[PDB]
Amino acid sequence: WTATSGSCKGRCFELQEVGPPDCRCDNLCKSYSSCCHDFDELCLKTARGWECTKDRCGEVRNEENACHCSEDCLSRGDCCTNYQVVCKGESHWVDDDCEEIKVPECPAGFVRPPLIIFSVDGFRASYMKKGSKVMPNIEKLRSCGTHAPYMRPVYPTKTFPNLYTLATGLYPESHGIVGNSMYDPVFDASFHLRGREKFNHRWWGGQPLWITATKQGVRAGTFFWSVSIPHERRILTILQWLSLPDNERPSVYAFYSEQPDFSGHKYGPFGPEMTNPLREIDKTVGQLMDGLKQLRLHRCVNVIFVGDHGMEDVTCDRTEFLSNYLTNVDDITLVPGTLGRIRAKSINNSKYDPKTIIAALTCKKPDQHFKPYMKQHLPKRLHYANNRRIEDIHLLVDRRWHVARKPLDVYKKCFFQGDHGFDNKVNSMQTVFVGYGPTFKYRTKVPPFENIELYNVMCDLLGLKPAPNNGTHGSLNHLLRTNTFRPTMPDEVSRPNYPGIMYLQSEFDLGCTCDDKVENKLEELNKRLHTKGSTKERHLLYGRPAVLYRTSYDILYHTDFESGYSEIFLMPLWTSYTISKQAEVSSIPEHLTNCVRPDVRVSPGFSQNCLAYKNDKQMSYGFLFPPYLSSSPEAKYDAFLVTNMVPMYPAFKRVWAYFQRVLVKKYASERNGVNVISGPIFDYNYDGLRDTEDEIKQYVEGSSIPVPTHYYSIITSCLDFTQPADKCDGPLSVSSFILPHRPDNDESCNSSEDESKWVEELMKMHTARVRDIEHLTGLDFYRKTSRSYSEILTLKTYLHTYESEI
Ligand SMILES: *[C@@H]1O[C@H](CO)[C@@H](O[C@@H]2O[C@H](CO)[C@@H](O[C@@H]3O[C@H](CO[C@H]4O[C@H](CO)[C@@H](O)[C@H](O[C@H]5O[C@H](CO)[C@@H](O)[C@H](O)[C@@H]5O[C@H]5O[C@H](CO)[C@@H](O)[C@H](O)[C@@H]5O)[C@@H]4O)[C@@H](O)[C@H](O[C@H]4O[C@H](CO)[C@@H](O)[C@H](O)[C@@H]4O[C@H]4O[C@H](CO)[C@@H](O)[C@H](O)[C@@H]4O)[C@@H]3O)[C@H](O)[C@H]2NC(C)=O)[C@H](O)[C@H]1NC(C)=O
Ligand SMILES: O=C(OCc1ccc(OC(F)(F)F)c(F)c1)N1CCc2cc(C(=O)N3CCc4[nH]nnc4C3)nn2CC1
Ligand SMILES: [Ca+2]
Ligand SMILES: [Ca+2]
Ligand SMILES: [Cl-]
Ligand code: NA
Ligand code: NA
Ligand code: NA
Ligand SMILES: [Zn+2]
Repeated sequence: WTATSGSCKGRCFELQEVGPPDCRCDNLCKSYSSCCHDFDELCLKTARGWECTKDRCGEVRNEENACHCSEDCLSRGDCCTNYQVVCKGESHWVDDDCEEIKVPECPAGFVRPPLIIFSVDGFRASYMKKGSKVMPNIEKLRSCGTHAPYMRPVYPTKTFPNLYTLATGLYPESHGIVGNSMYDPVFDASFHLRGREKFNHRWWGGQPLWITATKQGVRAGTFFWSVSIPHERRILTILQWLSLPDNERPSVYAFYSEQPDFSGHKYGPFGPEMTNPLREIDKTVGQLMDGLKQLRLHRCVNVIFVGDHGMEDVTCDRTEFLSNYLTNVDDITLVPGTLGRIRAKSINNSKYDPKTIIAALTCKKPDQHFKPYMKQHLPKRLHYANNRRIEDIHLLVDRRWHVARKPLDVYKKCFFQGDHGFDNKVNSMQTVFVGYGPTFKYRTKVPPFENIELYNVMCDLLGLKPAPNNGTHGSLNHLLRTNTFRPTMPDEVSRPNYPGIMYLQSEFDLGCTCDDKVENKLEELNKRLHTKGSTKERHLLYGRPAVLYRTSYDILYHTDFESGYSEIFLMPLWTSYTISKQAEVSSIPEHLTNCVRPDVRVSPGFSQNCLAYKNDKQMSYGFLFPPYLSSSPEAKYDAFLVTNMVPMYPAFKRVWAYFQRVLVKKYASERNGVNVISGPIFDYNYDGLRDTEDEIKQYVEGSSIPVPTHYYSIITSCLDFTQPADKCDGPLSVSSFILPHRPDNDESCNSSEDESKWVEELMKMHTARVRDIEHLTGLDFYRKTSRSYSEILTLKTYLHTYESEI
């Protein structure tokens, strides 16, 4: 109950929320059905509309008006945004040439440049080019400020997960808003778009920007707007807040538009009905910028124009139905649409089996438009697993499609022509970023980046220390004129050992064999140097990775490759090698097919053994440095060392062998040499972070050889590809992957065919940032380059998406 008989007199859009049953006057009171009786009358005035006219100029103040054209309005902070244009002969902001803003130009008493976040729902990245004719205000922000060709949203590419990611810097799995709809099994409560439960604070994890600001003594406007408050009123409220006394005036503000998303759902992303919504958004931006100019704030405020996600063409007829796959359809609950999430309808049903459900949904129809996954097998780049609100069974739905349980769900629950929620690498889901103000750069284009990075930057803009988050602080320093964040490289925690020859062959009883006993100061002085690290400069181009946790490991040097070998996990944490454009692929000689060789630098007790692999009927092995790429027949013996060996299922060896035999050479040809760092990843609890030894759920049968959940590779070359990878004077180019180490290839419906028809497609799906690999390994790469650290952090956050041009 609310005692709605209080009054909003002088309280309109109050910044502090009053505790019920006292009636409210803040911009959210409508949503809670809690506004005072006179809120509409006093706070949502519409009389005379939103614009000054020639004859309204100089008028006598009439408090009933929506905005004012009287002489006193500027000091009152409540003129219509076009007052000075109409009445004082000013130009609109958009008609003014842009001029570099080298310093904040602010009224006296402003302690810092305010930040205004202008967020647009469903604003697809290609609207910037495609709608540019009808968006002159936005086009001026974009060309005069700092802009990216697009910004990558988080998965799922829905509204709430993305807006909350913008506010927190966290993946949805960490912030807890994992969809627009959710069931939390611990609360036993459901979260929905409509309804009351979503207002409960227990759903919302991490620390959003307005809380970060408040705690650190920076005042914030209220970020959320009830839908029925028109856009013109949102703008005038912000402009009014900016006229408050110094001690009361917020420093950070947000505006939200439900457009163009709202019309996009109805008409598709490029429906002819989409032009009007883009015009209206531009007009709103114009109103803000005119209002700012009037207040002498247009060269003071930093403005961010940002979207939550794009919009794709999707129609009713493009729906897959689980009823065409499952016999047991009524025993499941599906969260439907542009993603699928499945759980048991009843926790009392002991005959529910996720394994049989997954199998029934796997590669069943020729052009099947969704792929089922256990959540821990989803591409690691989605970071979509580590939350109890994410169901074990997930469906990744093809762009342009929906999944639903039964046909009746679609026509008894065509309306829409657009939707979103798909994989966050999909071009149509990409959204926008523009930064304009004294703190952003002038007329600068920056590369695409992820929206998880923005929280840090908004903190930088306000002089705040960011709460712990998933951005990489410093990676967006190149967007900023000043207020950059200058991080230091993390300190290495464990130093390596550098073992020499310490064991005789006969001390090893590993069950391993090799036809290598076939016999000189030319070549023996030479081989000793290689084992002391003489070629290390060629194969370790960016310094050795730093180990950021406590462990015991050895550096092992070889002619063709260098490794950091873990005595704890009994295999390399990383193996580094360079393959020049000129390098040649050779085969594994017949006599060496099953050769595994003891490493006389590493004790038997810290080695793998071949007997375990023989005994384990499910597990085989592969090598991190590929024997195919040995520099000479004698160097090839090094690739068969037991310390270069790692556990691999036969199904996975198909993937790995093709990558090593074919793909590495291909990238070296195309990229003018590559440097490759490969290694294992252990993430049994799917938290995106390196597992400790006591977290490993699987070993090679009868041994302490732990089985990786994933295998990574980081592939680096010169951005200027006229320079060879090992002789690069400037910026680097990277692509990486984190391949799931699976005992079957069920994920690839074409896997019965030649590796050339399905393996590269698998790898592209499992594309990754170096940063993702750092989290998963506790390693820190690119420690020794001639590049600035900020540039390297940008490089580490890069994602190669394999999408065509936006
Ligand atoms: C992306 O960035 C984020 C932010 O940096 C990273 O997430 C952090 O990861 C940390 C390392 O895992 C984690 O640290 C743990 O915190 C525990 C206390 O956490 C509470 O307090 C913080 C601070 O205010 C708060 O943020 C947390 O909020 C979480 O939980 C609530 C309620 O569930 C949610 O509302 C909220 O959304 C958020 O949930 C998310 O995180 C939790 C994990 O905390 C997940 O379970 C959820 O799925 C969701 O993703 C909390 O309110 C602290 O107790 C931990 O310490 C235990 O574990 C360590 C192991 O190192 C051990 O040393 C300790 O002894 C202790 O163990 C004891 O408890 C164990 C479990 O009960 C038990 O097994 C043992 O036997 C012991 O009894 C730990 O320090 C930190 O909380 C999160 N922060 C956030 C915001 O998520 C994230 O890793 C980044 N991702 C990537 C890929 O880089
Ligand atoms: O005013 C608001 O939010 C401001 C804001 C702006 C920016 C924020 O973060 C930032 F500041 F960091 F950017 C930041 F948290 C918060 N909101 C939240 C967004 C929202 C969603 C809906 C909604 O019902 N749908 C969404 C579109 C859609 N598509 N398909 N189905 C749907 C259903 N209504 N609203 C209005 C109230
Ligand atoms: Ca949205
Ligand atoms: Ca882990
Ligand atoms: Cl959802
Ligand atoms: Na031998
Ligand atoms: Na085996
Ligand atoms: Na298959
Ligand atoms: Zn939408």
